[PDB]
Amino acid sequence: TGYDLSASTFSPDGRVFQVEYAMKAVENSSTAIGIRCKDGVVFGVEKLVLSKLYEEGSNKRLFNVDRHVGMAVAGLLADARSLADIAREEASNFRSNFGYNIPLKHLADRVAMYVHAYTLYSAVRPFGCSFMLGSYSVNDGAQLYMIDPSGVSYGYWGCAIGKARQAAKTEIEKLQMKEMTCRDVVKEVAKIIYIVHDEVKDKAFELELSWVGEITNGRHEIVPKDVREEAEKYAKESLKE
Amino acid sequence: MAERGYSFSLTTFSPSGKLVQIEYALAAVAGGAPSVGIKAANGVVLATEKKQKSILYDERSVHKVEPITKHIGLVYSGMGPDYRVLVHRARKLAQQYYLVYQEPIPTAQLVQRVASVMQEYTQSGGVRPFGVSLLICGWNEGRPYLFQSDPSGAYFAWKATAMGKNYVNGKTFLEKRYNEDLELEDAIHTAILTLKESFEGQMTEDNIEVGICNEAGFRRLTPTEVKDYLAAI
Amino acid sequence: SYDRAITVFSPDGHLFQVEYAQEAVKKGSTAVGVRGKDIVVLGVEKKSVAKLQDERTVRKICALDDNVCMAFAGLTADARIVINRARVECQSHRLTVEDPVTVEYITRYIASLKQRYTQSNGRRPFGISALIVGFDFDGTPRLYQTDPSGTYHAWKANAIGRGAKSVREFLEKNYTDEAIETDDLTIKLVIKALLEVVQSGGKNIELAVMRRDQPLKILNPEEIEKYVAEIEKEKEENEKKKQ
Amino acid sequence: SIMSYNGGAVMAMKGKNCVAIAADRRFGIQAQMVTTDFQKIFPMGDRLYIGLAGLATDVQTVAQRLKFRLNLYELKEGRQIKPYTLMSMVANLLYEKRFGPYYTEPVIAGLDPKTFKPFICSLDLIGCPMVTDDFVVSGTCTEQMYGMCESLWEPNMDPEHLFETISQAMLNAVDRDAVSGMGVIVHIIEKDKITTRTLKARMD
Amino acid sequence: MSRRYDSRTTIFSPEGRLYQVEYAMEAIGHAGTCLGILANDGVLLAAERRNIHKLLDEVFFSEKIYKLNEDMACSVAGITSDANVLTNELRLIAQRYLLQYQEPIPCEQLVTALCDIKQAYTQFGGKRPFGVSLLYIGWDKHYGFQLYQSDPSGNYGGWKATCIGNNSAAAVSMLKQDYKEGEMTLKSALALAIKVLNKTMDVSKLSAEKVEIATLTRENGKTVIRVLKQKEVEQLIKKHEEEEAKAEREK
Amino acid sequence: MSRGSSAGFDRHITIFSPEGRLYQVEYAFKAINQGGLTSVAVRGKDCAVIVTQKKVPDKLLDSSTVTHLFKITENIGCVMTGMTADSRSQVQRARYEAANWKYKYGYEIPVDMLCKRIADISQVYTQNAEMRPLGCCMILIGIDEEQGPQVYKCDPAGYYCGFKATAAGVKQTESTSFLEKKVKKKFDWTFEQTVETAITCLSTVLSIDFKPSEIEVGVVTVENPKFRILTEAEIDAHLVALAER
Amino acid sequence: NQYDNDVTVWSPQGRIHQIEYAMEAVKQGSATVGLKSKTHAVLVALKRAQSELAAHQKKILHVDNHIGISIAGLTADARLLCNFMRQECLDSRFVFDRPLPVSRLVSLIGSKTQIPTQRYGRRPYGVGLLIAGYDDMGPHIFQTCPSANYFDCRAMSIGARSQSARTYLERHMSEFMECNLNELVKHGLRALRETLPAEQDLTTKNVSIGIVGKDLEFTIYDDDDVSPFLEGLEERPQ
Amino acid sequence: SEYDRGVNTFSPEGRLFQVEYAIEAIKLGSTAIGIQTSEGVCLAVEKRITSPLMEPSSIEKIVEIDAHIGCAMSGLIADAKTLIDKARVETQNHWFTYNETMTVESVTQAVSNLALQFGEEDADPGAMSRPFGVALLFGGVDEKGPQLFHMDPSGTFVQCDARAIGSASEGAQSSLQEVYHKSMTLKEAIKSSLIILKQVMEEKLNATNIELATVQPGQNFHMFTKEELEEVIKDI
Repeated sequence: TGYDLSASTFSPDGRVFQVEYAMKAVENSSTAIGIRCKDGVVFGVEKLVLSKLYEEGSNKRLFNVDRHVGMAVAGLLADARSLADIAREEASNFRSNFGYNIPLKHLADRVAMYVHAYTLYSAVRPFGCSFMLGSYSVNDGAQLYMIDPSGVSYGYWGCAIGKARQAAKTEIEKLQMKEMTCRDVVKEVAKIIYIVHDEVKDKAFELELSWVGEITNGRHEIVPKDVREEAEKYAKESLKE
Repeated sequence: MAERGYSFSLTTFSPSGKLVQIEYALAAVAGGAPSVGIKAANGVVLATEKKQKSILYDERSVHKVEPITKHIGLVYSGMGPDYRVLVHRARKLAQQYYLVYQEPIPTAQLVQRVASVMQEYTQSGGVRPFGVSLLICGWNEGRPYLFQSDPSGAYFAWKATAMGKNYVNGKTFLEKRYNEDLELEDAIHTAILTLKESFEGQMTEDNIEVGICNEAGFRRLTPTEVKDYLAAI
Repeated sequence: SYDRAITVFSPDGHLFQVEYAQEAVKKGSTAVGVRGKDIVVLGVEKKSVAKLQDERTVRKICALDDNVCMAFAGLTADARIVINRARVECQSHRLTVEDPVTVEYITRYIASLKQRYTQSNGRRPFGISALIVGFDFDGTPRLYQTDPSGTYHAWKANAIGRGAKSVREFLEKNYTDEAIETDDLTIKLVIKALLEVVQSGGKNIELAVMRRDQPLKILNPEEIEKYVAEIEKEKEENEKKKQ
Repeated sequence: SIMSYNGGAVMAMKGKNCVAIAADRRFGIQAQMVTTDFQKIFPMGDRLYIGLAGLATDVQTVAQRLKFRLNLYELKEGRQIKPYTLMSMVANLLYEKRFGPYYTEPVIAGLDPKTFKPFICSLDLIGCPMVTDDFVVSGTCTEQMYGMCESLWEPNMDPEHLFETISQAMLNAVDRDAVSGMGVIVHIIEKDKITTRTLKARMD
Repeated sequence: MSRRYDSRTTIFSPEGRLYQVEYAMEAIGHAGTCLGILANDGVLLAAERRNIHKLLDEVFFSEKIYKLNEDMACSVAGITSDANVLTNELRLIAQRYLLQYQEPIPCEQLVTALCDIKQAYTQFGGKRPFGVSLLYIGWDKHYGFQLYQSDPSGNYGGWKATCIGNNSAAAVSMLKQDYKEGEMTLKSALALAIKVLNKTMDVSKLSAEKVEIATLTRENGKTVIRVLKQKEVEQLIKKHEEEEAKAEREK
Repeated sequence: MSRGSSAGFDRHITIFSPEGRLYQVEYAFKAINQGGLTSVAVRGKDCAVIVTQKKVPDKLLDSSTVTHLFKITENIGCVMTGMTADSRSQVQRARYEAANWKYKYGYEIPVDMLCKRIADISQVYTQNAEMRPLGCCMILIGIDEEQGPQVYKCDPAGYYCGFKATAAGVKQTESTSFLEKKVKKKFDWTFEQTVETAITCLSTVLSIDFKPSEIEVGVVTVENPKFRILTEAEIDAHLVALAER
Repeated sequence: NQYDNDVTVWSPQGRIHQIEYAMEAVKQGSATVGLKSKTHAVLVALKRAQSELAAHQKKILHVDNHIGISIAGLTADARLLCNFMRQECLDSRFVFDRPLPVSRLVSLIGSKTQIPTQRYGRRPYGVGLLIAGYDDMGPHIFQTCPSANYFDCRAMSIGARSQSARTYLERHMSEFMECNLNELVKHGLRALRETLPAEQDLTTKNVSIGIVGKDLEFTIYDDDDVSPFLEGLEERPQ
Repeated sequence: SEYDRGVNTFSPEGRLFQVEYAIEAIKLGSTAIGIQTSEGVCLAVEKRITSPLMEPSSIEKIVEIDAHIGCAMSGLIADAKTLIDKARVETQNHWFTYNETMTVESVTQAVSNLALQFGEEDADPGAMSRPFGVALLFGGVDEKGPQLFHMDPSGTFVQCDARAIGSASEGAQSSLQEVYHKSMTLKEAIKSSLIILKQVMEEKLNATNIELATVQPGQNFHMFTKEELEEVIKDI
């Protein structure tokens, strides 16, 4: 009875409904997945093409937030872009102050606390996006973190966010990703994305792919065109039985 | 995130001319643990009950009778964390007074400054009034002082008073037991008896906290001294 | 730091806070200004006489400068704020410009202050209307009216406050060049206009007079009573001789 | 140099149950005398006085600001200020201007309210208090005043001996200073009365 | 957010009224009675003591009467802690004027400064108004002895005799009937105050511990402000009782 | 006024109800239970132990990052209960407060002082209307040189206290009654006995036999004041010892 | 309802209603079309006259020598945003002595317009923009929205009745890339004409054309410079 | 009732509520007419005097912004005061910086930039709390010739050949549409303005009920004296 209007108000059950409504905004966006293998992290996004008038790569949901750190988002894209700017600022300030690349766990904690700061006040609105941060280094290994609108940050071996995240998580569970390399994970990621897409509900989609690992010398980058085409062909073949 | 608080008052006048938020803070005070103050001829006693809700609580960890200076003591009835806020503010105000005048703050002056802070919270933007009543004791110019400060910011000077649960009956008991010329030991006995009137269950040296102010200053009674006094009763 | 919008537009195009400030004005005691040839006269009703009140402390007519004075209707404390601001403005104008203000200048300043309070965050409009009279350096008598909205106009004669509609009707039926030919006739016109709404027949009237080059003058009760007796004598003469 | 711009001399002295405070009366600018009745000793209570030497503008400013604060104190607390409390208040006022100091060196002479024990003190321009039991001096001829007071002061003087001692000290000290003098005013504070006198002095 | 929890303290009502000011005036009407009477040789305040309880410690100076500077004093009705705020502001204003001009502040100027503070709370800032009405008594070299009354709205006015607080309207009727302008002395003014307090405090009989009386007079070019002792008020009440008894015997 | 009375906005902002209650603070206390977990802290004669329930529903979640045990300094540990992001913000604040105390005063902050500081910070949320209180509870353990092991708990109301033993979360009432029974029959608690008491309290109120991956244990001892989290091997050794008895 | 007044209030469905209402503000405006070839970017704006005696409202604005915009929605918000974009372009030319790349400018716009969607007492910008630019990456058409989302487009139309224009652009998008400047402008004009009422036709009074290109700084054609582009247009197919 | 929504809330139709309400407020203003010809711009406003005791010369609904620019206002005149002061300051600033006269369009643009600078949060103290309730007609002569611009509280400004604002702006606008042709002379413009004002005014139209001003190439802003007003009105 009027308990769901501000993030500074608790419901009688102990819930903050504004944060839950932001989470609902995330649950309506399209699916992004991240998979952490033994030598890297691979991100795959199902980017829905709403208009054929759009260019390729418009409204991309994969970001480079640092040389070694990539970002996969779901939810309100403008919120996600502002959060990517926040993450870039955090990484750059860390390098300026402490003189080396920010560890992924520290960047995830900093951005998650920034996100949580928007769940306490009536003067602001919780972010309507969740995202994954992926990184690789020789010293720290491969790391994959996920942050939701409430500000909770967790490490994962595989993660899915968006409309079909439960089916995507089920598909991810069937993978022995701990011993796999980035090369075969990219195919597996493309297959999972093609599986969870609904052609009736959504007409067309581009498959955005990126990775970071020893394959890229610890640099997050878009997966090259050859590997992407091979992965798409393999996923399309797996769809047919 | 936005650090701007509300700038409008949360305590406003009702059509009948009352500030209902202050009356509700007083209701919170009236639901608090009983507190008693008695001003004897040579000192003041402040006695409160601290009956923990379990034996798992460490009695010695938290205190309800607090020193403000070497000569001023505090006790409260109401909401404990509000009390901690006011204790910190009172200590800072006493220190600022000492820094300006290089003498310990008179009890009445400190009471006035603390009451001013409480009034500020009755009028300023985006806050509720404090939900505590303070009993303040002090020794100044060879003289004992006992004051009560309410959540509105009004303060009164008392010879003996009670706050918290059953404080009307405590006041009746005090006014039919209190007399002038009383000594500090007899005032301690009377304060413990006033607590005993509203106490539920057995009163032990750990169930209650007692502070005394005399010429030597203000101090909390150790549980051994309280046990001696309880044995005398 | 309180930054609420208090005066906002209503769906019909109205500023309700300004209308409510005008309703606050309509509850004030009546004030009448008449602009004559050589004189400007202000007159204020006293809604009640407490018989124990120091009169000097509750005057509704005050001097903004040597050549400018004003009466008001509405909220007394808002009027005090506005009057003090106008006095500061008059002194600063005497400083930066080596001449006194025209009546229209200080009227413009007061009106713009009121308008600012109708369109700024965290404050309500002033609940007063003002009648400002005076003389310019040319010796021209000037009478102006400001309202809570911030609009101001010039008048030959005007009335504000409660019962101002009947007083304005009377002034429209009565104000004439012949009716302001002498100072006494102008004063009698002001008192007659006030008598259209006041009770007890002239004990509840405070009257002030400004003449060219002369400071503000306040009529003591003896002069007001003498003028009232003159007015009643003229009434009796007209009634008997014409009927 | 700045402290000597207007000249001036103030002195306080302790008696058995009494205090004395004396000041020169000249107001002048460098070598030129302007007036001969400039007030340097201000009452801060029934039995409490403060004398100010230094820049005349800062003498007046500090006296007025101290009166501000003292009036507020005595309204908030329904009592008269004690001399030690007044000294602390003056020191706080002076130290608030630690880097922009007032150019005055106050001297405080009084009796304890309700006790009537003599109190004298002096403060430097940034408010470092110095309580003594015999005498305090301030101004442009402190060396001469020290000679006179160290020679002439005795413990437990009755008010008449105290008046003679402080008078001779002030007169002979300011006779030997170019920019002080043109008359001396002495206040003797006892518990039951205050005596104000002007001394016959050289006017050159 | 702010908008839905904002009480809107400083806005007009549809009738042109300020509701918070009116409710503060209701609060004033609740509080203890204060009375002010001006005579030819002084002025007096007489306030009903609402802190009456046997366990209350004796008050230091006075419960409701505050000295403001060397020449002025005031009495308060309404919210007590708001009155503490206001009396501190008044003392500060008087000392600021003294610092600026090296003369005591005239009474009306002090009242006007405080009333400007009150009005500012009525117009902007979104805060609730002060729930205090004040009576001021003073002397200055311009107008001699003066009595003033100020409201939470910031309105003020000067009076020969006035009353605020509980039963103030009946007290004002008594004052209108009984006050004699230009002929009051402090003795007759004190007698009138005792009679008015007798009528206004209808439930509780006049005893010296239920009332506080302060007089402001001039002696040797100094202003003397004194709260009467308990025995003096007892004598005044005894004299009033004798007057009433003899007036009954005549009738 | 009447029981459970409400007037105005007392159910939405931290203002007093007619009975003098703050409903938003009570709702924050319910927000603690929204997390669904339970933690227990027990004080020994030479040690303090915190044992929290660890739940990882899915294998996709990196378990090493799912912790409610944190170290505030080298010598102070904490277990958080309730909303996870609120808990982590409070942990960050506690670490900052401890570091600043060491910097300003030149010695490590005592546990009671840190608990009191956090409690003051949260009382501020109970008194200001524009922000909600945090929906989390903090339990701190440490070793004071003068007084031995220390267990302190602070809650959303701003209330804090020292405990001989305490619990937080869903089943904290049952846990408190169990600990009351254990502390009434007072016997000298060694390190092993303290750990077993905490673990058996959690296992008996949750009505499940534990596994080394299902719980998290942190300890401070007088011999080794540094806060340390037991590995799964040490926890399994303790669990075996508890199961055989 | 209780969820549709503040931009900081999430609805129970995961939507923000004030943002959607600002989208409606954009949809109320008159149509405008933007398209690009390999070498040119063209904005064609259908201007509306309030009265018969009023000039048609300006729809195409200069931002920089290589960037221009066409606006739909609240004109004053569009002027705010245009001033911001001009200041960014001048900052880039001052600091780096190079023209600001178009996609970086669009990112700055998105960042600036996202902020008021999260802060209490703020509102979204009620303006949609078509941004035509040319830089090292060639020609660019961008679309910015009140939601602060932006799109890189082959072609786009916004404003009232823009769906018909979008259908025409869908049909001839394959042709656009190899068109010469006149043919590209004519494609844009036909798309804009598809949004017109039956009685109304494209005239030199209600058509404005902005062109940017490889060797062509951004140029606006309003009344008489439009006639060479209007000449040669076949009658509406119907 | 009026504090439920903030001042910067969009309606479901994409309009700011406060701007729409200010637009509605302008329909309560007196009628003003601007006509732009090749020989100059004419502006005419109904004064709408309420009482015989009011001095009509104290009503200023037409003001000089600069020697070459005049402004007619409708709606809430007190609101128009600050906008006009801003326009005067901007013209003088432009003269100070560039040693030339500001064009009518740039002055109108500068004034229109203020229309939507209102809000409650994220504002300096004393910032505008609501939109202005005025509609303005700027008539000027610049290098582009004589121009007439209309500005409304939404902040939209448009060039106009002829326009009416105020209470009777619809019927007056329809009359303007039949009367106005491009080659109209300034005398014909003035006569047609006065004819339409006479048609729509509730009172009879004399030399004291109206204000009329013209700006011409080579002649400064000129407010018609009452003798000139009677010269024009004598044959209507």
